[PDB]
Amino acid sequence: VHIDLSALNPELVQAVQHVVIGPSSLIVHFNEVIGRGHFGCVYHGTLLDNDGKKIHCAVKSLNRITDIGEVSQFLTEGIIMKDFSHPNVLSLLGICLRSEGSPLVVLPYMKHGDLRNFIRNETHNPTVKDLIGFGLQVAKGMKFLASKKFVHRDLAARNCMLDEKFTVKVADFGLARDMYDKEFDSVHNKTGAKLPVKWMALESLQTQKFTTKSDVWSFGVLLWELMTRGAPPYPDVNTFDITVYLLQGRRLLQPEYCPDPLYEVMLKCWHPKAEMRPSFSELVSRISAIFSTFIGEHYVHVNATYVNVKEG
Ligand SMILES: Nc1ncnc2c1ncn2[C@@H]1O[C@H](COP(=O)(O)OP(=O)(O)OP(=O)(O)O)[C@@H](O)[C@H]1O
Ligand SMILES: [Cl-]
Ligand SMILES: [Mg+2]
Repeated sequence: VHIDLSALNPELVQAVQHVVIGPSSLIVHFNEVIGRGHFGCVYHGTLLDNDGKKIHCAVKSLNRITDIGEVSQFLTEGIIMKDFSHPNVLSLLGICLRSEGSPLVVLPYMKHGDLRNFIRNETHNPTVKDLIGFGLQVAKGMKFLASKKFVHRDLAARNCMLDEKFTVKVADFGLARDMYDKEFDSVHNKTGAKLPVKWMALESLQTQKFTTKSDVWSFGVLLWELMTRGAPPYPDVNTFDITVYLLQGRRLLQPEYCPDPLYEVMLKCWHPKAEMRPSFSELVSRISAIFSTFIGEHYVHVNATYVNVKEG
């Protein structure tokens, strides 16, 4: 990937200067891979603060941003994202604008990793309260993004991170855009198996457009992930034909430990009409009420070999 930085709009280059982190401020430990996902690779990094204090960070390469036009748009979004501050939204510390690679985002290192692994771990023992509480934190972070008219596009439990205080931080907002654009219009992905279709709203699968209302659908799937302690949604449905599955009149089953009013909320998030789905503001209100009724005595028991659903 070669990016001709002299081909960027001068006013943009000036406008994003305060977001850009230079090589003398950042070491990316490329031999210390954290992992790879849908649209990038994450590495350990070391950032210097204003006082020259050493800061542990995570650095993500955005590998599907490969062309000047895509870099340009990303920079505009970087300026917007840098200004976000909310306890349930992962900070953007800055960006690396490279001439010989895809651009990087510099993120605070999240001590306790992602929410999906945190709940899946068999040595952890979450209660219904704990799981709903995590969902409330995610709803709050999404309520903030929605207030900024900022579409996530890749919301899922894997993209909610936990910091040293166990505060949930919604992560990877906006960054899936170019990967989606390319994979929707690729002769190598006509099946759609390269995309996270299990979290996508019906209308997003059909139209390739993403909105805050489509994030609400993803949030419903995220709640299902929470209440099953990280089960994979819809096993053996990983293609655009999830649309066929959905249109037969189907939704994810109620997890055994999912309270009835929370399952009602999930069904609202998957309303066929996007405009009839609750806002994140409404979701925070409703989930705060359901959360308040629990006292942390109902341990959620799951097993690796199957998903336990409501039966009695
Ligand atoms: N700020 C961070 N601190 C620590 N680990 C991180 C951070 N950001 C991402 N990771 C981890 O790096 C790995 C890869 O992240 P990446 O975001 O590319 O994939 P993902 O989150 O699994 O899926 P997606 O591509 O849908 O985001 C994951 O293990 C992820 O939890
Ligand atoms: Cl409980
Ligand atoms: Mg991610």
